[PDB]
Amino acid sequence: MKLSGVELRRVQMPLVAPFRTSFGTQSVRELLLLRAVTPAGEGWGECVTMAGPLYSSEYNDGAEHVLRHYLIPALLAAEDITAAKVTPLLAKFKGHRMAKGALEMAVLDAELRAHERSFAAELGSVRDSVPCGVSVGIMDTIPQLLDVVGGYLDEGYVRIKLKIEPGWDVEPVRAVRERFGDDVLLQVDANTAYTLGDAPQLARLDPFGLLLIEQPLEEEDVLGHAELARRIQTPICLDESIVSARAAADAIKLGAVQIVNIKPGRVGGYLEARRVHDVCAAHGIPVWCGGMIETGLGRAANVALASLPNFTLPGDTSASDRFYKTDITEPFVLSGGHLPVPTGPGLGVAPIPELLDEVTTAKVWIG
Amino acid sequence: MKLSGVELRRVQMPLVAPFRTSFGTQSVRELLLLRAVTPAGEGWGECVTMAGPLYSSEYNDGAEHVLRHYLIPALLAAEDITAAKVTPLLAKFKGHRMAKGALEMAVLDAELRAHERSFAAELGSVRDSVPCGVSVGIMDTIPQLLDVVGGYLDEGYVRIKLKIEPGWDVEPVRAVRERFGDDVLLQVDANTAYTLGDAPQLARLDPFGLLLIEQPLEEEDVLGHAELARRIQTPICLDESIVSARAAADAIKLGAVQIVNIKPGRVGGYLEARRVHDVCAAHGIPVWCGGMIETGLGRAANVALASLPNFTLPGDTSASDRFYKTDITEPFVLSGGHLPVPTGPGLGVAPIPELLDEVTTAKVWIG
Amino acid sequence: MKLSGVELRRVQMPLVAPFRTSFGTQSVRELLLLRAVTPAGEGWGECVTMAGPLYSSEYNDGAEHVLRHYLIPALLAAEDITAAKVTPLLAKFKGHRMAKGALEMAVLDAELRAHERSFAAELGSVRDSVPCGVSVGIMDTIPQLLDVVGGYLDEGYVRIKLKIEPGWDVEPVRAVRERFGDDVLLQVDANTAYTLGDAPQLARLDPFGLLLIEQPLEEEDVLGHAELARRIQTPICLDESIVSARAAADAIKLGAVQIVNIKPGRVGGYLEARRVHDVCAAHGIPVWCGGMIETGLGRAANVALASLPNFTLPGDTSASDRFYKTDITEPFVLSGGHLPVPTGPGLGVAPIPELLDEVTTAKVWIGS
Amino acid sequence: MKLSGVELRRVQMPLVAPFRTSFGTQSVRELLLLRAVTPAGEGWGECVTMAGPLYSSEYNDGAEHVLRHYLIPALLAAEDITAAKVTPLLAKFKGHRMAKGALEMAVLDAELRAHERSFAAELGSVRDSVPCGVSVGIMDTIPQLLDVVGGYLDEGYVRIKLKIEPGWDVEPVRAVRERFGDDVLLQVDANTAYTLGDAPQLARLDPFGLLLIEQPLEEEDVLGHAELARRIQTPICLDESIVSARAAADAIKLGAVQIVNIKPGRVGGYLEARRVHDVCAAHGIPVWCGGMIETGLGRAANVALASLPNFTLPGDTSASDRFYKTDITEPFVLSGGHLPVPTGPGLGVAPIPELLDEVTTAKVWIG
Ligand SMILES: O=C(O)CCC(=O)N[C@@H](C(=O)O)c1ccccc1
Ligand SMILES: O=C(O)CCC(=O)N[C@@H](C(=O)O)c1ccccc1
Ligand SMILES: O=C(O)CCC(=O)N[C@@H](C(=O)O)c1ccccc1
Ligand SMILES: O=C(O)CCC(=O)N[C@@H](C(=O)O)c1ccccc1
Ligand SMILES: O=C(O)CCC(=O)N[C@@H](C(=O)O)c1ccccc1
Ligand SMILES: O=C(O)CCC(=O)N[C@@H](C(=O)O)c1ccccc1
Repeated sequence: MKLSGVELRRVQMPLVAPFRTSFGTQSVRELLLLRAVTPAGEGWGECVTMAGPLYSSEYNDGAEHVLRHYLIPALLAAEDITAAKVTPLLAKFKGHRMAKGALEMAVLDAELRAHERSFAAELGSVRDSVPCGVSVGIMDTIPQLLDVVGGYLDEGYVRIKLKIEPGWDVEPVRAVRERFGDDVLLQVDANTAYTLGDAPQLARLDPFGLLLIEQPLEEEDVLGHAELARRIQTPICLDESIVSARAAADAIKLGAVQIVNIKPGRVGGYLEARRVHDVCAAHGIPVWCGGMIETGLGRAANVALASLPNFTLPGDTSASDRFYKTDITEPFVLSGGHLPVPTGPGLGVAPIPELLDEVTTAKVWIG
Repeated sequence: MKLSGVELRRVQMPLVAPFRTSFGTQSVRELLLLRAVTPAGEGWGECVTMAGPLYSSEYNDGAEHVLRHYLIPALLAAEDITAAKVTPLLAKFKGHRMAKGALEMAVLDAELRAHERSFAAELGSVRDSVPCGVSVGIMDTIPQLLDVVGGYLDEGYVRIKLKIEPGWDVEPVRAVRERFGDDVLLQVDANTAYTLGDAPQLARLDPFGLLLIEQPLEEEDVLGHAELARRIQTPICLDESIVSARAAADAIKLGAVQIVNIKPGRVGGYLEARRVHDVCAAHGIPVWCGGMIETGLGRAANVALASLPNFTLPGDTSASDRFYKTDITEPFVLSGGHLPVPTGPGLGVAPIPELLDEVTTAKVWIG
Repeated sequence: MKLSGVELRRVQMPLVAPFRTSFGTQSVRELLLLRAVTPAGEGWGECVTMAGPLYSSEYNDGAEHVLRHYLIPALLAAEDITAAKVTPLLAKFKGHRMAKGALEMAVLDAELRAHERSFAAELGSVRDSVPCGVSVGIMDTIPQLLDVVGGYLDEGYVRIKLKIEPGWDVEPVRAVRERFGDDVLLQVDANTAYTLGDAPQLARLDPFGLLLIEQPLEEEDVLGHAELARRIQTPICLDESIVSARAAADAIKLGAVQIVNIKPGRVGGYLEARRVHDVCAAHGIPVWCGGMIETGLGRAANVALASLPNFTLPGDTSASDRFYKTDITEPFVLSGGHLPVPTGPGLGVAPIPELLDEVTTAKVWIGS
Repeated sequence: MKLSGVELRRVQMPLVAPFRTSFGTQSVRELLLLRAVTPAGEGWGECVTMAGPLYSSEYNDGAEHVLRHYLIPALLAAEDITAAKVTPLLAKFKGHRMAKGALEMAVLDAELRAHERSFAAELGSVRDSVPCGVSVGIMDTIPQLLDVVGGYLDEGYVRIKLKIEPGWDVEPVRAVRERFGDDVLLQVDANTAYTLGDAPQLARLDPFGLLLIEQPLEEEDVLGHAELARRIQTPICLDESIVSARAAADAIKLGAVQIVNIKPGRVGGYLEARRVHDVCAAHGIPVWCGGMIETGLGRAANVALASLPNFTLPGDTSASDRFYKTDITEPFVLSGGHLPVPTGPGLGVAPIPELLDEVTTAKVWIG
């Protein structure tokens, strides 16, 4: 293809209900969407950054600026463009994985739509639906939590993931296990809230049989997780630390992880995400798909990715309505705790202009 | 996709000159070809087995049999078929990687052709041509060899690989280094010729400065290799032992390999091959594409594969004329020592029937 | 004590000569400076980012935005501020080490001035002057390289570092060793230009007796460096990878590094920089001070830093004029191949108003 | 600054109640104080030695002697003295850390006061008050023990530390736990009283959930600690062994310690103490401030030190009265289980002459 230009768009989508992690509470979702334009057709990409750099150093304004000033321009300069070529084309620019992932996604959507191929096909999907878990936030009360959990449980959600923080760990856990039982698929997510010195507190979770504890320590603390792994029973799962397939291999070699959460944007794109998957598989490390409160746009692509062979645990691929009353694309609906893998070319989804325009705050053309 | 049937051909190409390995001399290459027939169109597969079981336990007739009786039927019995799904579908059958790979290859070719996608595209190529080296055999003499080598050098080949075996090691090497120089990309191939106890002998080449020594010991002797890596200077490269991406991870993790030779059929297909590439890449292990003296069909796929990012060493992607007087597809022509990546859909190449029929020794339709 | 605000200023300074590294060629320096205002007085910080994210993910516009919209506001919202408290106060924001380091730098300078203490004193200096090396970029020709190097050597620089990259490694090294001898302190810097697959080429540098080879591989590839180290004789030195004292400890443990290049901005500030020095020291790992073509402001803080006990190798603390014809503060002049550690309060230096104003491209006041 | 001279003063302070450890019983505290004099003003240093070489090889008379004849003389001989320079200036003298630490302290107090800077600012304090534990000696009776423990807990101490010794370990612990509950922060200290062979005995404490076991083995036995760590669940904490930042690094590397007690004099100074803290922090090793029964002078410096970021466990920084009915400075008074970090320049405290005079035994001036 020849890249004609990219339309960058800001979107704000209110949450159905505040979402609280160890890094804060969220009531609305500010996101960056990209529309790639080829003489041929368009492709959509979604950025996973939030407003401020709270999960990672990347943020909405930042991603926009880099895409705008550096990444888009570099691609426009390239004679012939391929989703695979994006990487090499943007290599001179250090970091900015989410931004890069979003652009590559857009490019890929367009490229595939053109070959009349689905994300699923390109990625190597082996199934037509995927089991979905849900990410439950930090509550104000336990009872509050319990209703919530129970709720999702009825919706048909397959696995329950609890955001934890110091002062919101063992109890909430103890509570769900007690009330909900021992056969619920249960795991926690610290979003880097702890330190090695908190091992004992976390060891206190040993007894509840969680599938895993996600990113207990800071992003950069790989060896620390390996140490931690040696002090707790709960399996370590890394998210933030997994910025690439190499990052994955290193962590695995170091004993710092047993399960990996794959978030495509975090790693710089769905192509790299695929690499992550294969690398983990090759080491006997199960993976699962992480979520960044995406629109049906990222949701679609993620569902496709989650259908890969090593995605052996339910991922954070909930239905549209878990967050949004109204999605910009046709909604994702939970059918028996699963989601259907899209069938059209590219993402298999596209925004409903009407809806999109309704949530668009800014727009800019880059050619 | 829906598999209509497979047609199996036996073909017999007459080698320009006999090619002597650590397992036996070669005058005519007997190959097994596959024509997968679908709704839409067809695809071609190429088996890398040989007449009999000397590089591996797989051979032309066993391959035919397994395919005919186990593999093909399994796919035929499927509803939707994708090259990715091939693996899962055949998983109950233990081993037979070359056979599976060939089958997968035929399917993929047909799938890509249907999406108007090239192999290269699908595989994530980023380069348009690839540097080619040549595999030099066991000579009966020195000058003989020194001549050939010198010969290949002339035509544009960028790297020289030298078949070795007890009694054909250090000397031959000594001679070429001597005669042709030191700034020549040179490396050897023992085809399991040695043993740990042979270490001291293989230590003998330290001096020369070879890019690597390939498969010095048995397929199964990984530890031996790592040990061996310990007792020599020349970087270990594995071929035979690398039967999969997991195999690679393991060998790497054990320090048994520094560079990996990728042979798509040996690992079960281009898809697994791509993963081997990705695995190696995540561990900083350079890869190069291994050759099985194929037609323009395996050659085209190899070339595409060889154009991936981590193929940082020239492959056994020698021109059509290196082995074959008359290929059954447009031939491959060196040019600046490179081979151009095929731009057409699927393999981007197809057999010229007369040519093909001239060589066919048998066929079978399987429906 | 309590932050009054911070002035963000953009500055553009022409290099006396274009500087080329594996990531490109620079003919001008675009910097971000900070003037922090406190009741006790003002302090100056210098950010080490460049125009685009080529050495790292951080860049001028990015740093300015984050400072402006997150970091400054956060310090302004505090009741009390100390350079030390800067880190915890800004910890909720991931990364942006360069930006944070510049901000902590400005606070620390104001703070130190208020106590009439110099950065050197604060950091634990033990020496009054420091041996200086020079960082030489990639040339068009060798002869060209040979001259430049010859000139520096003449100026009295104690060590030569050569920027390298694929296609500009062994030769240039050979050439210089050839021409200037084996007694000269010589080292190279790839700025991540290589990969593990390149070991053999790198192993070719073995014979030159280099002090070290700096950041051959990518920033995130620590294990590869440990592996590389096993493959080559030249000592590995890391720059880009060392983003903190913990990063240094980890690389050290993993045997990925033998010598550490310390860059205050890269690690998030002078305070963290001291910690890295200390951690290295505790592990028997020598350190040296890196440079980012700073104005006299960062140069001064660097000189102070580089006077610390474990900085046992000449650093990238060249005289002002190696890059700038006209520096914005009193210039740093080499004497006997050394630079004197500054003696006044804070940085011990300050910009000359007219000089600064002349290179200033933009300025903004960030107050509550 | 230039050092004019130093006044070395012997002081003896009676304890509110005798203090028994594995190396003995303390009824009266014999200290050494330093009053540094510089052209500008003075600074006070406190040495942690005791009368005899029972905790370490250093003792009051030895300290005074080395200071008089070697240390002080070396500082007087320098033209420019800075706290930082004390080290390099005293480097030729092997050992004598506590004595060097005392001198550094006095110099640093003068130096900081000159700049009107507190020890806390200099050290890098992040907090204004610190949570306090208390060290409880060996009792004759368990009941005597519970009484004492309940008293301290009643005063608001945040943590209980018990001196243990063969014949006084499990029982004492079992009892406090029984009596006071599982929620109390409880740890123990052997002051090197056991041997590797005593492992089964120590393992007997595992059930009790102690925070740590402090210095179970002899000072020089690092490897032994590493081994012991293997046989017991209680986390190992080192005191005696940690004579410096490098020692901490080494011990950490050898797996001999999980938590480090930092004692400024032990390591040769508050400056070195800061380095230890930093080294530990970089390795994820929590630290806490150790106590030596100091006067308000050392108490003051310790409280400032303990307010550093990686002091994430309560230290042996009890209220003045825990030992002394009448301290020589303004007293430290426990508040909400905490002590406030001093705000003045240097120590932020000074001796009350009148008081100081009463407890002074000897005094000399070194000029
Ligand atoms: O289900 C989802 O899409 C969100 C699940 C989730 O926990 N996402 C968290 C995360 O830290 O992983 C998140 C959301 C948005 C932005 C950053 C982080
Ligand atoms: O096919 C080529 O271009 C080179 C041939 C080659 O060296 N491969 C050899 C091998 O043993 O690796 C081979 C050829 C044919 C069959 C088996 C093996
Ligand atoms: O801060 C401002 O008010 C203007 C500067 C600004 O917007 N910086 C932007 C930009 O869009 O130009 C930016 C740069 C880098 C990162 C994020 C945003
Ligand atoms: O400042 C100096 O004296 C030499 C500067 C130097 O070599 N720094 C390079 C580097 O990669 O280390 C640099 C300068 C500016 C910005 C980034 C990097
Ligand atoms: O032993 C004696 O009583 C006479 C010598 C003596 O006091 N030794 C002193 C000293 O003060 O000179 C001393 C030396 C070494 C250690 C402690 C004290
Ligand atoms: O709280 C305090 O100040 C004393 C705590 C303590 O146990 N100190 C002991 C020790 O073994 O650490 C001690 C006191 C005085 C002298 C030596 C050792």
